[PDB]
Amino acid sequence: GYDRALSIFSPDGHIFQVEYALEAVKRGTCAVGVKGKNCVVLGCERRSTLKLQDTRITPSKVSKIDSHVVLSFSGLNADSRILIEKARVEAQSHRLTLEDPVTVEYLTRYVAGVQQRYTQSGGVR
Amino acid sequence: SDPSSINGGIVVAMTGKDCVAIACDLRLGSQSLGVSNKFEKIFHYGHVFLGITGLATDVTTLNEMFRYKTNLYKLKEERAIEPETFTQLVSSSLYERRFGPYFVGPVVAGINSKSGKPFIAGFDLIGCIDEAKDFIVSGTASDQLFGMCESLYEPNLEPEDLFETISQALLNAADRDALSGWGAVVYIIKKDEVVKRYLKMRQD
Amino acid sequence: QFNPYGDNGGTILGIAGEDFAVLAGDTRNITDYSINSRYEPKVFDCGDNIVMSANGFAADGDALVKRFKNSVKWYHFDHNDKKLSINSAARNIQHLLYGKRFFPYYVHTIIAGLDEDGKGAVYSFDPVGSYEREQCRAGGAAASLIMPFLDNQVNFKNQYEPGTNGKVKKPLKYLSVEEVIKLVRDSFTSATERHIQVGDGLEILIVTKDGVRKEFYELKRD
Amino acid sequence: MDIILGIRVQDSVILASSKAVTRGISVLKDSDDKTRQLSPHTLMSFAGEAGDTVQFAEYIQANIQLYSIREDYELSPQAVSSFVRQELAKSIRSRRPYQVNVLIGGYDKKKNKPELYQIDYLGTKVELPYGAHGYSGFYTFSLLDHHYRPDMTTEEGLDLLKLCVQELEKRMPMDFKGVIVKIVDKDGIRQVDDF
Amino acid sequence: MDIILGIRVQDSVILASSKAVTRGISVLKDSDDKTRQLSPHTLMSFAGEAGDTVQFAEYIQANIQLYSIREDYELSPQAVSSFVRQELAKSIRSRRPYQVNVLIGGYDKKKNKPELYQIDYLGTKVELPYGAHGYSGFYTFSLLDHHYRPDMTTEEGLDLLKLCVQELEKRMPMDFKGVIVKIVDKDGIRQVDDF
Amino acid sequence: TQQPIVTGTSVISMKYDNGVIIAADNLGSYGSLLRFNGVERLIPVGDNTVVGISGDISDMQHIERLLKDLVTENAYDNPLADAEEALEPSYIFEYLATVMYQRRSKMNPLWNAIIVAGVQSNGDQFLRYVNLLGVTYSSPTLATGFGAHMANPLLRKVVDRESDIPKTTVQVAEEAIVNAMRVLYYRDARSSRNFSLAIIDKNTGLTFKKNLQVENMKWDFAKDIKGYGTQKI
Amino acid sequence: TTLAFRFQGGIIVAVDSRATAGNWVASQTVKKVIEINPFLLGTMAGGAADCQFWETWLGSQCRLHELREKERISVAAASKILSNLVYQYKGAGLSMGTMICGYTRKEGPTIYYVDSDGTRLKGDIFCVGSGQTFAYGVLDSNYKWDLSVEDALYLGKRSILAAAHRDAYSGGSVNLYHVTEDGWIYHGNHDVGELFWKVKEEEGSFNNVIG
Amino acid sequence: SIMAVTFKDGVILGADSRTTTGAYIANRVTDKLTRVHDKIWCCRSGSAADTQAIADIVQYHLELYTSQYGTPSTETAASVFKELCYENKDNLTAGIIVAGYDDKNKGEVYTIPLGGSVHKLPYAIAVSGSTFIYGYCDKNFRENMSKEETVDFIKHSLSQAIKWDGSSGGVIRMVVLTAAGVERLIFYPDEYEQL
Amino acid sequence: SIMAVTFKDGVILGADSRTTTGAYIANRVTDKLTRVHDKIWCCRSGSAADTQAIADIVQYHLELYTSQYGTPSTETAASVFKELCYENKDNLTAGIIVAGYDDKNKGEVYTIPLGGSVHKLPYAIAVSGSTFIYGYCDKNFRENMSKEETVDFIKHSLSQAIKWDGSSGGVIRMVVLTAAGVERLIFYPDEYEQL
Amino acid sequence: TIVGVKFNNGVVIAADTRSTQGPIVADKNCAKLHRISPKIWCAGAGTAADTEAVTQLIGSNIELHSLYTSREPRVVSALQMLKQHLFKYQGHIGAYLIVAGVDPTGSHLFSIHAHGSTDVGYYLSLGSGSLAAMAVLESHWKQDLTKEEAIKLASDAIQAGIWNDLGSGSNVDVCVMEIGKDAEYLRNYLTPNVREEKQKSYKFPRGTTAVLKESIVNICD
Ligand SMILES: [Cl-]
Ligand SMILES: [Cl-]
Ligand SMILES: [Mg+2]
Ligand SMILES: [Mg+2]
Ligand SMILES: [Mg+2]
Repeated sequence: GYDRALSIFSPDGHIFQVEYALEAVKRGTCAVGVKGKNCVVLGCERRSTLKLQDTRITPSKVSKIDSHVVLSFSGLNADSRILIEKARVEAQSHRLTLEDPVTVEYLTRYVAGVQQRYTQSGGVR
Repeated sequence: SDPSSINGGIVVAMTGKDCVAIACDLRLGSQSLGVSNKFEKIFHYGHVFLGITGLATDVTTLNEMFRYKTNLYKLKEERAIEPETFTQLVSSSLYERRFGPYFVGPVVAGINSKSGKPFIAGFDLIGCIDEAKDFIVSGTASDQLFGMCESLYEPNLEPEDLFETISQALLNAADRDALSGWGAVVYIIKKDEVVKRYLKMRQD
Repeated sequence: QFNPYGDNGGTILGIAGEDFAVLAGDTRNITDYSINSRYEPKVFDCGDNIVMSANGFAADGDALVKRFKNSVKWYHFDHNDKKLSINSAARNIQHLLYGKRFFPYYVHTIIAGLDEDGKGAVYSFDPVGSYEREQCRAGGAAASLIMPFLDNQVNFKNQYEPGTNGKVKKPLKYLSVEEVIKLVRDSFTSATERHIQVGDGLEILIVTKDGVRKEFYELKRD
Repeated sequence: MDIILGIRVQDSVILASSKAVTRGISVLKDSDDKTRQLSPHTLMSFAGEAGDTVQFAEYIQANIQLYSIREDYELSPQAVSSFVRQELAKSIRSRRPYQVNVLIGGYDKKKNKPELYQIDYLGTKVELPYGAHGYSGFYTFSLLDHHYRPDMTTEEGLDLLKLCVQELEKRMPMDFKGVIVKIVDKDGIRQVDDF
Repeated sequence: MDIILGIRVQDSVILASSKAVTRGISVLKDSDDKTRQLSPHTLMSFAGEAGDTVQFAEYIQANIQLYSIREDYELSPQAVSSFVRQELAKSIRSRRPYQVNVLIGGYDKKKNKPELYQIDYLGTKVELPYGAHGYSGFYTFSLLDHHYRPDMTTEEGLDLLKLCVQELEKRMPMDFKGVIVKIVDKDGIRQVDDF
Repeated sequence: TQQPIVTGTSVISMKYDNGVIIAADNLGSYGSLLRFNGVERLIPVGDNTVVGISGDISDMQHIERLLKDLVTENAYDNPLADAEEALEPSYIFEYLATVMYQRRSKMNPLWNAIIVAGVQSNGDQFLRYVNLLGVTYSSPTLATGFGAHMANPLLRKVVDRESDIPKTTVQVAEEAIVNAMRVLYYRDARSSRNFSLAIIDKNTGLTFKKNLQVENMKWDFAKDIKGYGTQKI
Repeated sequence: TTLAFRFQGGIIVAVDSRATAGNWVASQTVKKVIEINPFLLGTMAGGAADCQFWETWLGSQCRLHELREKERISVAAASKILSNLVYQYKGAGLSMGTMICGYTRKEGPTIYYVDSDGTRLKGDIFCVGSGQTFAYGVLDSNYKWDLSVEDALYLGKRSILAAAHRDAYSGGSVNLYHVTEDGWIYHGNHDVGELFWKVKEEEGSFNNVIG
Repeated sequence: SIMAVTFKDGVILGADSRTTTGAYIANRVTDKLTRVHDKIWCCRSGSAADTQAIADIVQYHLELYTSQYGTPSTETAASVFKELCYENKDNLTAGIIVAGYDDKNKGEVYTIPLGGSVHKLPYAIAVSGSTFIYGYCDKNFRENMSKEETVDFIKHSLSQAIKWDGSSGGVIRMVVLTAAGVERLIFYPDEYEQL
Repeated sequence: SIMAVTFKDGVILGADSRTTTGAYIANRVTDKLTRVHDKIWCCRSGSAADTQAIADIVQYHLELYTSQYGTPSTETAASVFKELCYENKDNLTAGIIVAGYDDKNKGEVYTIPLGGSVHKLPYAIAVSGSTFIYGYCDKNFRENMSKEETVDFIKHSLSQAIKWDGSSGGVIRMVVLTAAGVERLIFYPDEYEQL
Repeated sequence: TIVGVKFNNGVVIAADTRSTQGPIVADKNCAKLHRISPKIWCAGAGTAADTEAVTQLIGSNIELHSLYTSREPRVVSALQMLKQHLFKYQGHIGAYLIVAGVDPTGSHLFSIHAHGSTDVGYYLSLGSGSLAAMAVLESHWKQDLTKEEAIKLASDAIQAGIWNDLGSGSNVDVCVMEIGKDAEYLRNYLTPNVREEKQKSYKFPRGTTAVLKESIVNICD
């Protein structure tokens, strides 16, 4: 298999591939999260340069991971689908083994773990 | 499906100074299930004592058979049968069923009324005689009894001492066998008196 | 069809005192009705004041002792020459045995030594690694002959105080090393008489804070 | 043929016997009486191999009824149990053995004492304050060991039996369709109409 | 795990499942629910080898719940039954096959029609107005071939189920400790509290 | 899992004051007792060890090659291969013992009984046994198959215990071994008259004797034996 | 013989201490309750090694859960770790009958039956082992939800004693535990030898036994 | 290994002296040549017990025959052997060679193999497991041979068989049946091995 | 029946021509003599399939050996045969005799029996079910025999094996390996039967 | 371990004294030397009940035969009667016997297999220790043995069995049958396996055992 170390250290102690990934996020459409006393709200920007869009079928920016947890994002749309799928699978896997839905903290810790693994695995960005 | 270890139970016999002792547990089970805690395995025909371990139906049947045979012996001979002679009768009667045997481990104990000599003997299920000076063991905890007897036993014990030795031999053997216990009886046999003692033991 | 197991006979005996522990074994190795050796030791000093015996199938017993001795060596390397406590050894041997749960070692395992408070310890294992600490354990061919005797003479089971109507039990107490070796010697001479696979020689390993001492005694050779 | 219980109280013997007859996956009958009156003061309940049970029970009944006529005398429960044991002890080394287990409950008019005998298909006889055959004993014996008292009355003995039947109806996999209960005392044999 | 019944009426599907769990000669539990909700309008009852039943049921439940989240859409009963059949059809040529039999009762919101599917451990799927697994079918199939009518209501369907359960309680050797009944209609899945 | 086809019979050995003796007949037994001759079952490894093998001949020839292979390997980058770092009986045995046990644990055993006879570097006599189960034991006398039943009892009269070894001379031990080989010829259907005997002596080195024959056999009394009881002629 | 039952005062767990090899009584001092954590208990029934090893491994898995999630594991989750493990080994010959008993705020007092066939059951009463039928007879007859702690403890002890007597493969001594909101509490080791005669004298039961 | 050869003056019977249980030689000086009459002998192969029982019965029949009807023929002796072997073939494993001398018929050889059939031959040889050879050096055997030739022929034939067998071994025994009388010959390994 | 005999000028290989399935002769003109190299041949016994598969692989190994290292020794050919037979002994039933001629070593004979062992002999004979005889007329075989002697010796030996064995039959084939080259001989029944 | 050894003027048979059920020693001093007739003795291996029963039945029938014929019984009669009985039961009676005796014909030594085969020999051995015993016999037996030589050889052959065979042990029993003399039966001829003194005495203090009930048993009429 393709083994090459793409995420490596630079003389100044930075990992450029991880930092260039943050640049892709900065390019992404804006996403905001505000939590109140008895609710959380997720606001998401949609760039208006795309008219003749079918808003019915177009992938929505906010994704349900389970019936009680939602995930929004900024950055590469194609990449977001892989994290959402892995998260949705882990949500059902947790219910199956622990007989309880995931805490928001646990689902976060899992997604963050996946993102971390792709910063020191060979062959992946 | 091993007839000798369905009902379970043990017999041990020992010789002392001018006395013999024979003892048994009181358990009758159907494999794991304990059924009766009052199933005595020691019978007497006059002054000759017979213990029988093994399949309980054959224990009952052989008791009824040796009562029959010794009753007729006494009527014809006009005297009670002696241990040495009774041993030969048990042997004869078992080997008669050579190819359809009684699933039993009989033990003979008693004092010869003429010579006063303490006598014990054991048999396999087809009637091979094991004549022994020291002790005889039978049943599901025979291995355990052999170990207890071979270490505890010494020759020419007095009746009161022999009681303690055989009692401790049985109790400690029964407590290491699942299919033995649920009470115990010890017969101390002197020339012209016989004491029968029920032992207190753990009921598990 | 090839049968990978055999029975090499022999019997072993562990007894824990107050400030000592003994592990005894006969020195006879057999197959069926033949004597292989009259002197083949199966009680071993493993280091760290632990004595061990794996009685049953000699090949599996040799293999397990070899693997445990090696486990002690690598415990020293990996944990700065730390002494392997008898409780830690016992847990390690559970894992060695359960490792082969679906192709077991046909041995009854006994280890003896001192616990971390300096008190005599004996641990006994089944073939697949269930274990428990006892003051008294016999293993192998003549276990059924020796064990009820030890119940009576060590743990004073079924003995009551004379005159108390069988209400007051004979009080438990620690035996001296001298009194324990007597019970071991009498246990084995008794087993030699009534078990064809037991005899030839008796090797006792005694474990105190001072170390591991050996005693040998002849048994009947028939 | 599954559940047969027996309790000997102060002045009587109580036999409880399951009503269900099951052949294959269907329950053919729910009112079967697994008992024969051997003599006016001796009752025998039975369970085992189909056919053998009734054939054995009726054979014993005929032999005891024959003895009663010949001697104009009721054979003691001890005597009846000894006869029944010997018949089963013959059976076990036969070409085709009777696979039948029995309880014999009787009132001995000479001793004025109730007697319960438990005999298995091998001819293994035992006298008990309470008894059962097959898997019945596994649940009921612990209960009897605990609640049974030797000087109990017939009403007390019936209440202790209800407790046994309730435990069996809870923890037993088969529906044995309840029990027929029969009391054996000095006045003879009567059936408890409602249980 | 023994009795699982299903009846599809006009506007709903009724699943009846025995409450008893028996291990050896003891009844461990008398309140066991042998069903998993696959989706809000699809229920699956199951019976077979111990462990395999629940392990298989929960595995299917997880996969359908995953599809529901991914597509934000409820899979049709026909689609769920086809998925379940394929999983069992894989199992039968596995190293160790799942020995599980299932009924899938669902209300299709697109067709506004109740649907009952019967799948055995081999992956033998069939759509039926009424179904059962194991020995329960031996007594209820012919009983339902007589009393079943296609335009029956939920109340009519529950009365016809009572007749099936009564027949089973009479003629079946085991005590299955009654049934939990669940109705699947346009409004979702509810349990009949008293039966 | 296998079944042995062509097999070698008993190997017998004992210790004496200054070394060990090992012997084995030169016969390969077939299926229904059928005989074949010309088989050497004594493998000399170096000049301090002889390995006697019984059981499957094919598995014996495999073990023979392993031992030849082992000697070659020990010589590799070893200046002291013919001195201090030479192969010892204890090393050769432990290798074979390891192989036998891991083969039985893979359920593909070498169907053999092996005795390793030799003298160690410090002059200590080495005698140890290993078989297809990987079971190992040592004794002043060791024998396999029929030898265990018939040779051991004869050899144990000469050396019953360890203390008897210093009192036993090579002349006595060789006589005992040669007598034991004749008894096996009398009573073992898979034995042969021709045998090989090897002596490993600390003072005199390894002596290997081939094409030995059983001599001074008693058959004369056979003429007097007639019928199976009542026959007089 | 092992039982665990739920009542007003929490959970009662009672076990015997006998271990057998065929008809040979190997030990009378076996500990058939694994202590896992201060609010979790596990019983042992079947293969001694299988129960002891995998229930010691369950205590390790439960410790890891609490390190990772900073919270004690639920009885439901702990029971399912063990049941999911044995299901992987199904058909390999593992022999286990066991109860996972504990209290957590979110579940309350909970008992789970788990066996080597992969069965996982939640219930108020369970009895596991060769003596389970003898224990069930006593428990079911005298079980009330509103039993006092003192009476519940005695009933569990009494139910094991009944099984120890009638079952050949059960005996030695009775080990008693009580599980509440504050955790599990040991109620001592009662030798059947001494206990039987005390119970017979005080209770006036066991009339089958020669006085 | 047993063989019987007819020559000019009569017939010679030869065999080995080895009896085996598994690989253990029970008897290394066995007499496999048995007298059923003064000048009627047989070679025994198969079960030692079976051949002895048969040989003893045949000897009884010929002793009784001689008392009533005088000296019996070799054919008569063969017939008695066959009758016992054929009628009891199910329970027997005996292979027998019968050799006898008449003044009328001279030397005759009959073989009764495992079947229980009878065959009259000039010579016969059996090796391994009662296995008769049809050819066995047909150009090495000629009719009307000499005593020494015959002795040399049998000595060689049996030596070859002992070289390749394991069942066969020990000494070679021969019995010479002629008008002169009965002679018993024995050859020790050291003589016969160097051939 | 197959045999290989070393003589003065080289070695001769001999075998029968009969292949059997049960009692049916599948091939009565079988060539049991196989070329693995110009002057290295073998005799095949046991499974026809197994011996052919092995003989084909050995021929491949010796062809490859010859390409790299030049003409291989008879010992090398025997070693390759043994390696295949020993390592695959569980799945194989092949008995092989290897005969070859070197100008250095002259005639050599190696036998690989069912075990998978290797033996170097002056001559070898295998008869019946791959059964190799140890002595086989040891005083009939001498070292440095003539070609005519060696052909007569093998012809006689095989003809005697065909007389008592049904497995062996048809023609006798021989292959003569010498410095001169390879000669193929055939002897028809009418020649070899009258011996 | 049982052996028979023929000497100049008679035959000697010897046996060990160990009885076993599986690996357990049932009897440490059982007698395997049986009297068929006053000068015809038998050594038995295999099923202990079978060897005793078959020896007593033939012994009984031989005694009745001796009375009827008014002659001392012959060993061939005991041999013929035993083999025909054992053959009838097709090995189901597991008796392996060494039959030796002196009668008017002379001194005889025979062995009988359980299936009914018999052999003749100058020296024989049977049982689990037969191979250990036979090794000693093959090593030391010679023609024209004296009685003292024959007893030594027989007891040495038994000793080989006792030490090297797990099935054999305890003491050595010998019976010597010489022509023109009474057969001498040397029970416990050798006792090389005496139990050593026990380290401790396990005699209990009286009252140690708990007693529920006591009663006097009436054994009189
Ligand atoms: Cl014979
Ligand atoms: Cl071909
Ligand atoms: Mg007990
Ligand atoms: Mg011994
Ligand atoms: Mg009964």
